[PDB]
Amino acid sequence: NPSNSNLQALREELCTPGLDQGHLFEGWPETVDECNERQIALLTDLYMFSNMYPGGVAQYIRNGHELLARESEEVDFAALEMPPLIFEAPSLHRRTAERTALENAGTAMLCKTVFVLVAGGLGERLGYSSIKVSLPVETATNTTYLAYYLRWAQRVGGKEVPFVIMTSDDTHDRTLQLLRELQLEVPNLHVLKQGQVFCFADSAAHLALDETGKLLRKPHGHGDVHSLIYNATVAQPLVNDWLAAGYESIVFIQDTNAGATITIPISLALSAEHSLDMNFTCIPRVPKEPIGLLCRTKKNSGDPWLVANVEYNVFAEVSRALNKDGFSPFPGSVNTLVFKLSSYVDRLRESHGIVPEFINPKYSDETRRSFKKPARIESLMQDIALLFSEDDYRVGGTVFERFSYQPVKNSLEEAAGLVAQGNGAYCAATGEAAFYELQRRRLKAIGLPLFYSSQPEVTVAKDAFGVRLFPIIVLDTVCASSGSLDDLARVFPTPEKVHIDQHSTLIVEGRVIIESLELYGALTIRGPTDSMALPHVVRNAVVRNAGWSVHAILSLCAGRDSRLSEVDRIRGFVLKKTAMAVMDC
Ligand SMILES: O=c1ccn([C@@H]2O[C@H](COP(=O)(O)OP(=O)(O)OP(=O)(O)O)[C@@H](O)[C@H]2O)c(=O)[nH]1
Repeated sequence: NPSNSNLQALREELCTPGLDQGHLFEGWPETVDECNERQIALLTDLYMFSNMYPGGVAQYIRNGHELLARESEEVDFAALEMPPLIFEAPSLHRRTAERTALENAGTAMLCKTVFVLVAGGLGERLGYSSIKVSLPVETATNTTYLAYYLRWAQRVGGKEVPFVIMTSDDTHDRTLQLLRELQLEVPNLHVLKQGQVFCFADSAAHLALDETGKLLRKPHGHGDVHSLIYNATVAQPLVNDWLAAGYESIVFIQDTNAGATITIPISLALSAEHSLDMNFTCIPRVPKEPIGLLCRTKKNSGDPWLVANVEYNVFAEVSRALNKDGFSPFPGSVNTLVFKLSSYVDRLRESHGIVPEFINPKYSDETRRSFKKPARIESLMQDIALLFSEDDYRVGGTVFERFSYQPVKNSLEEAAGLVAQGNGAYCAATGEAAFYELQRRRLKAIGLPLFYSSQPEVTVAKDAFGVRLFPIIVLDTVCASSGSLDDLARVFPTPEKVHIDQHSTLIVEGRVIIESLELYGALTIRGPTDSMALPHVVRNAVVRNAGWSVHAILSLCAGRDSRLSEVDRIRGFVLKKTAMAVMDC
């Protein structure tokens, strides 16, 4: 593509004061012609960066200088306080008139919602070699996070629901593989792959090389999602297609928080009720939490207030210097972002989806100033809130119960350490446990008589903590529709005649109505896969069998003829699916 002369001009340019990338061409011949294919390739790699980053590599270096100087300084705001527009959501396990109104209002709005899934990470930090959306939400059905989100979206928004997945070099191919393998048919899905950015070996922003001598690359952060969307087409801009088709909201979700399918309808309803352009999904936060705080900020004493997320580390540092006259006052943002689409698009078009950047290098020492590993510039998807002036827009937050926040983000060992400090585990074990409990709390809210012990049923991480799983009740999207309390009530029309023992397992797939049941064991009930077909009705059912059990993965663990996978090891237990009754037709 690019010319021999253009590559020469760029090389020369990069060697000028303020750029100083001479180290990249150490011992090269005078002109491009004389350069070998390998050298020609590196210059090409530098050159093509322009169609990936605003201003290309030259501006990247300049930005690096600015940010590196900036981050060497002390972060501080001239003003910081509670956001004006904070709204408390009613409990998810109480079927009050208010909860009902918000759920049904939000559910209608789901019909005009665009969904965006941010999925550019592996679960390595968890102990998981594959993509995080391939993690199961729970091992009873093994439904992946990916299918979980996609089927819900297609349920509430129909088959042609507009859906974006942002991937990366790490997750992209595998994401496409998973889509194919699960036979997911999503006509209006757009998979947008973020590009990695160059790295700085040092504080002078000298570009880093890898082991082969090629330019080193690292992720630019989830902030890329806005740029990717701004540049996506269907020759018509993606966002224009959405707008013209009548879509009115857009929501952004993380890769392993199943709670989003519960919070979203509520947030949508509240966004409409309080005319919110941007609505941060929040929870009350404990000061000892790697979660950001939603704050009304003012960077300089002359600026306007901005409503935006303030990262935990920053808020810590910020506080000690400028104190001016059991959770944090400010809400904790879980990064489920809800927008009025028209407002989002306006800001998008104005900024080209570019959001403020930062750099956060890891040093070898406090004093030696040397990097431990090459740094790169990053961006956060939530920082788009900075483009929404308080004069033109209403940016606020909705506060939910902490229980509705169920990320799978820590390894078993990390969770052990965390639990000891009295903090949340947020590992695969507690994620799975929380999902089962969530179903139970929702079901009880409509009158299902679920009596079960709160005692843990298995201990993980060398006996560090326990979780319980049973009773296990999982209804698919054809059965439970949107998951609203009203939708659940359709499955259980006369709840008081349904008696699910605390040790039982109930799996429901398809169009099923359960009127009366006594279950002591494991049961799967299957109905029509078509949401519009006549339902399989269960009445006067009695099922007794050995059902399922759970036990910890033993420390002894090693050995051939083994069936333990990473999925098992990252949660520290295994379901034994001993027996299972099936009711079809
Ligand atoms: O460059 C990135 C970084 C993060 N993310 C998205 O970050 C959410 C939170 O990302 P975090 O930054 O909070 O965690 P992480 O990336 O270290 O690990 P993952 O979450 O990727 O597993 C997930 O949606 C993650 O895929 C991206 O999509 N791209």
